This record gives sequence, C-alpha cells and structure tokens, in this order.
Amino acid sequence: EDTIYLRFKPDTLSVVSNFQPAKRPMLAKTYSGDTLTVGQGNNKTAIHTVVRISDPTWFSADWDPISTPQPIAEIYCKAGTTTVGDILAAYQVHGLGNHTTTAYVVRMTAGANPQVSAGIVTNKGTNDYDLKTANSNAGFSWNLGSGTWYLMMSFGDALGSLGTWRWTPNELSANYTIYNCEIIPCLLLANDDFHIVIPTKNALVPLVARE
Amino acid sequence: DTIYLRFKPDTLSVVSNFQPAKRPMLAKTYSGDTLTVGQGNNKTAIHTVVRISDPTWFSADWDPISTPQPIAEIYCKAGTTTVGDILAAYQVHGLGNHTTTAYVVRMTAGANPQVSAGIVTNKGTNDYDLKTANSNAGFSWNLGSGTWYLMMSFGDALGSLGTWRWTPNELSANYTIYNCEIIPCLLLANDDFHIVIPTKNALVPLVAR
Ligand SMILES: [Cl-]
Ligand SMILES: [Mg+2]
Repeated sequence: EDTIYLRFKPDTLSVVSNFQPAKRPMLAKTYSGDTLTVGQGNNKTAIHTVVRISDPTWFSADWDPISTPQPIAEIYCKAGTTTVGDILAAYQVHGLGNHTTTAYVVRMTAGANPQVSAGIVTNKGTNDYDLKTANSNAGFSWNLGSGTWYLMMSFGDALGSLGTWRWTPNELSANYTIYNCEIIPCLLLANDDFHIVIPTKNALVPLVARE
Repeated sequence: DTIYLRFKPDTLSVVSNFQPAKRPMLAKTYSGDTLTVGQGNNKTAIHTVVRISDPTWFSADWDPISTPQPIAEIYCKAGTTTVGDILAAYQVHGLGNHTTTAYVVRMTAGANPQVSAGIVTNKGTNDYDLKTANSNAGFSWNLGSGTWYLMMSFGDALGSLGTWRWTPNELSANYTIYNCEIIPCLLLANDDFHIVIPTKNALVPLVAR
C-alpha cells in the first residue's frame, strides 16, 4: 500500500523485423505467438508495450533508498500459458474518461519470444496534445531475456472504484489517446541514457485517481 | 554538483483564437516580450514554457535540500526587461550538436510573451521522437510574478566538452527533439503527476549523450 519509487533508465527494445531501425518503440495490437499478459487467476492485463529497465534503484515514500521489493504474491507474467516472470511493483493510473494506464515491473524468470501480427506505434498530429495510437506498417517480434527486468505497459478503458485494481485485457487499437504521465518517456526511443522516477506499489493498489 | 528537481509540469493556458487554451505550444517568433535567458552577450532563446508546480529539491544523494540560491549573473528577460532569476539549469548535449536546455526560472516580474509564429510537435509512424512543425497561428503567454516556470530551448550549438552551450536562434520546423527527462513538458500536463529532472545550480551541463 505504501508508495515506493523506482528510478531507472528506460531502454527501447530492439524488435525483430525486416524494416527500418530495429531499435524503435513499438506496441502490440494482436499477438500471433507467446502472447504477453500479466495476470492474476483468470483476470489479465494485456501487455501492449515493453521497455527494458536498466540501472534500477528503489526509494521509500520518504525517499530513503530501500532494497528490491519482494514479488507481489499471486500475480505473474505469462507468455502464452507459461509463467515467465515475477512482478516486483505495480503502477496504475485512473485517468479521465475511464482511461487506465498500467505498468508492471517484471523480473523475467524465463525467456520469451512474443510475436506481433498487428503492431501499433504512437503518433502525434498537429491537433493532438498527447500521443495517439496508429497502426504499424508491419508486425514484429520481441526477445525477452530471462533475468532481465522489463516495464510492461497496458492502455485501455476500464471500470473501478478508487483503490480498486483495474484490468485491461483488451487489444490496443489505433486512435486511442495515451494521456501524458510518468511513463510517457517509455513510448519514445530511449537509449539507456537518462533516468525517470515512477511511483509504484508493492501491491495491486492503484495510485490516487487522475494522476 | 547535481541537484534534482521533483515537480508537476503544468501546461500554460495561452490566449489565442483557437481550441483549448491549455495546450502545449512552442514559439518560433515573438512579436513582443521576447523570452530569453541570458548572461551578458550570450543568450538562450526560450522556445517553450511550462509552469512548475509542487517543486521539491534533492541532493545528489537524494536527501531533501532547500531551494538553491539563484545562479549569479544569468537572467530571464522579456524584451530588455529582466523578469526572473535562474535557480537551476538543465542542459544535455545530444547526438550530433543537439542541445536541450531547461532553466528553472522564478519570475520577479510579470511578462506577456507575444508569439507571431508558433510551433507544435509532430510524430509520424517512422519518427521515433517528437519533431517540430509550424503552428497555424500565434498566441500569447501570461507569466505571473513569483510563479516558477521551466523555460526550454532546443537547437544545435557549438561547444567542446563540458562547456555550457547557447542556443539563441529561433526554433524552426522539422527539428527532432530527442527523448529526455523533460519530454513530458511537451505534452498536455494537467498538474497531476510528478517528474524528476537533474539540474545544476551553475551553468554546467550534464554528461554528454
Ligand atoms: Cl530496505
Ligand atoms: Mg491514458
């Protein structure tokens, strides 16, 4: 329940494709294989994008350095049906108009190869004030090494009272607006060269609403 | 040397003939109360501004510290009038000659920057960072005295290693703003989330990237 801060350098995953720079920020609409979820029982969060967490350090609510948290009990990262990682901390923001943003600090205990049939990128037109989703011009695949930590994010509309954990099992589709937030640098190309600080919880408890 | 600022970015509500007044805008040309942060002959042209809300400071060791003293001899000016102090300075030497500068400015007077030619950020499907584009009209900002603002500038500039760079030129279109700590200040911010940026209480840049 207490707020703990994660300071880390985001690092864009290098995707497997036949196009463009391999290191580019991509999101997943439809998976063809090793579909990425973070779930508790039947309830699942559909993972829409991933960045590597590099040089992480943790702080208490009072900004004293603390040790790595224990995994949140009973919540797991799965590729397909296989459990592939623990979850150290959870970030969830209940935004305007049922917008829900979830970020899991995932510590991989096994490798995974998520393959994306329909991809998504974030775009911004001259009349958008936030990033907005658009369709890839092709699919791709990710390679998630075991032992590495990843921030696995999800964006969608969901219901829930305040302090109720929300579940976004939906596909991410185009023209969905991702409201500015702490994790917004993880949606642009990140070259492991600057730190961000995000508030998290060692439980499945959301942050105070519209944040 | 390094000081951390934790704060909530807050998008300025501009006065214009368009859409929501609270939208993230950048300035290409000022018609009046032109925004610069300068020291002697050297000036940085201020390209965008956000209000700093709920600021707190941390040591390099993440112990809370007090508000730093103003950096001596550097001032924020609207036109020729000095209108603010500089508490901290953020500068990143990016790819090629890309320079990103952010000043923590505490206004000691009001200011009304008058922008004839505007700039917005773009992102196409094969852009991986925000890029600048020309707005379709101008606007004005209102900077209240006593309020804190982050005043940012983006451009290519010269300087050998560890030397503070000056970007005095107008910001133009098709300029790539590389991802960094201050990138949330380019999107709509509603005073409802915190970011942490590294700064210095001197005119000294961060380690080159
Ligand atoms: Cl501890
Ligand atoms: Mg959102």
